[PDB]
Formats: sequence, structure tokens, C-alpha cells
Amino acid sequence: GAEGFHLHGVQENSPAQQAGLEPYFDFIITIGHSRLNKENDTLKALLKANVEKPVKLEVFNMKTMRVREVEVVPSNMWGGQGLLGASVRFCSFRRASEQVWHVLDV
Repeated sequence: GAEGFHLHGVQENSPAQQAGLEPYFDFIITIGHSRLNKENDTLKALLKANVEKPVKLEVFNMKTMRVREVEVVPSNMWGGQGLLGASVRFCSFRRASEQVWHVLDV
């Protein structure tokens, strides 16, 4: 049901990595006072708006099944691509959960 931005990969030395974002088990649901429950450019916009500035995310961890507040500093100077330094996909929580549940090593 409840929609958000599934985290897909965290570039090295990123603002994402420095804040402790988990490449697949974290689900971003808030930035500032903006609930990320619609597929628009709100995430990008508020990252842009808060460049080199501390901004609070709410993030749902799929191992521990609960929400924390992560402080991130979006930035240009870290070296790689993007202000956060992470890949994300907008989806229902249901879909992001099932795509991490039953992975198999072979």
C-alpha cells in the first residue's frame, strides 16, 4: 500500500553512505515535512533546495521493520554523481519488500 522511494544502491563516499543508508533494506518515506507518497520531483527539489545543508529523512529499514530519522547533507563536493549519491525507485512498500525477502545465493 504505502508508497515511498526504495533505495537501490549507494555510491562510495556519498552523502547517502555517510548518513548510513542501506542500499536495499532502506525505504525513504519523508524528506523534511514532505511525505514522499506521490511520483513527482519533490525529492530532487528538496535535495536541491538543501544543498550543503542538513536535512532530515524518515527511512524504513526492512530488517528491523521500523522508522528512524537520518540526517543527510546533499552535496556536489563529495565527488560522484548526484546530490544524495544514491539510486532510488518509487514504489509501494509491498513491492520493495517482496523484492528483498526471498533472494537466494547460488
